[PDB]
Amino acid sequence: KIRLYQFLLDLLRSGDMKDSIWWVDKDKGTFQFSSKHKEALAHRWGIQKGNRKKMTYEKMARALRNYGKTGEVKKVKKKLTYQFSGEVLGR
DNA sequence: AATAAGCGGAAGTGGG
DNA sequence: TCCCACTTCCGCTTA
Ligand code: NA
Ligand code: NA
Repeated sequence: KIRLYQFLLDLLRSGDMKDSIWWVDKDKGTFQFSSKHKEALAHRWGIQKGNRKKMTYEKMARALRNYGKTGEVKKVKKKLTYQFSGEVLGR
């Protein structure tokens, strides 16, 4: 099954949830979630994964924080903003 | 207070 | 056995 960072990168490339997520600086790999429309994107992640419970942004962001140590995604000190690593972007 | 983003320890689930 | 890659739950902090 697809990994969360790849799910997000695929959405950003396809543009299918443009009102929920967007690039801030695609060259740097920085992206930002919609304050009002992030939950619809979280819901789609959980359904794609076939999880038992409804997915929420809180739980999705709990998973995102676990990438901080390995580096695929880092939190940026801006509201709802994160950054993919160069390695993730290159693939 | 009400709302919201952010945090992470701990334990549970999946598929190796 | 025991790690993967999250998921779920809970309590806390800051604005
Ligand atoms: Na967040
Ligand atoms: Na929030």
